[PDB]
Amino acid sequence: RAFSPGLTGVLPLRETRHLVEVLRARVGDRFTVFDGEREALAEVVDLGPPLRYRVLEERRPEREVGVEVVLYVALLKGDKLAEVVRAATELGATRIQPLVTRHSVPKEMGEGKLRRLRAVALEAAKQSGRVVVPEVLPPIPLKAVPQVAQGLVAHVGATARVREVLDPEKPLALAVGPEGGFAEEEVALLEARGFTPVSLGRRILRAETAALALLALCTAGEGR
Ligand SMILES: C[S@@+](CC[C@H](N)C(=O)[O-])C[C@H]1O[C@@H](n2cnc3c(N)ncnc32)[C@H](O)[C@@H]1O
Repeated sequence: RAFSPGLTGVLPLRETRHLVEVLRARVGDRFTVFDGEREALAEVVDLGPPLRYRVLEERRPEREVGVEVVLYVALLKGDKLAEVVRAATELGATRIQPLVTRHSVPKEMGEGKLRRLRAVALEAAKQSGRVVVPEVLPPIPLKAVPQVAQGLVAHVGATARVREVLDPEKPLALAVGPEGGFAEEEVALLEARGFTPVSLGRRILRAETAALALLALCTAGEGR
C-alpha cells in the first residue's frame, strides 16, 4: 500500500522511490494507494519519477480496529459521557457500556441521554471515517460486566503497562471508574471477570481523559 494525498495519480517523491527503489516496482504492477480519507486499487503506469499509477477500483479503507472493542465506563456527571462516546467512537470502540458503580453519582440514564449519546456516536463515526456505529447501550451494574477474553481496567493503583498485556488478536474490554472511581471491591470484582489492572501514568486523570488514554493505547497506539 502506498501513500498518495488525494489519490490524484501522482505518488509523492518518497512513495515513488520506496516502491520502485526498494520494493522494485515495474509497469503493470497492481498496488493500492490512500491519502487517509479514501482509497483505491491501482496499476503502476510510468515509473517517473514520480511514479504515475492507474486507479483501477475505489476501495473502502479499513477503519475498524479488527476485534470487538467494548468500553465499560461508569456513569459520569453532566454530559461527560458525551465527550467520551465521541472520542471513543473515533478511537475504535465498537460498543460502549455505561456502568452504575458505587461512587458513580448518577445511578441511571434517561432515554434522553441515551438518545444524545447515540446521536454523538453515529456522528463521531461519520466524522472519523467509520461506517460502523458504536452501540451505546442503557446503563447496567458492574456485576453485569461478563467474562472477557481480554479486559483492561484503568486503575490508578496498578503497575502494569498496557503495551505489556495488550493482545491485539483477541477482543478488547476496557473499564474506567467514575469521578470518584472504582471501589477496592469493585476493581478486584472486575479482575474476576478477566480485567487486568493497567496504569495510565503517575497523575490523576479525569474519567474522560482516562477512557481516551486507555482507548488510544489499544488502537491509535497500535496504528489500527
Ligand atoms: C479520576 S479517577 C477518581 C480519583 C482517583 N481514584 C484518585 O483518587 O486519584 C476516575 C477514573 O479515571 C481513571 N484513572 C485516572 N487516573 C488514572 C491513572 N493514573 N491510572 C489508571 N487509571 C486512571 C480510572 O478509571 C479511575 O477510576
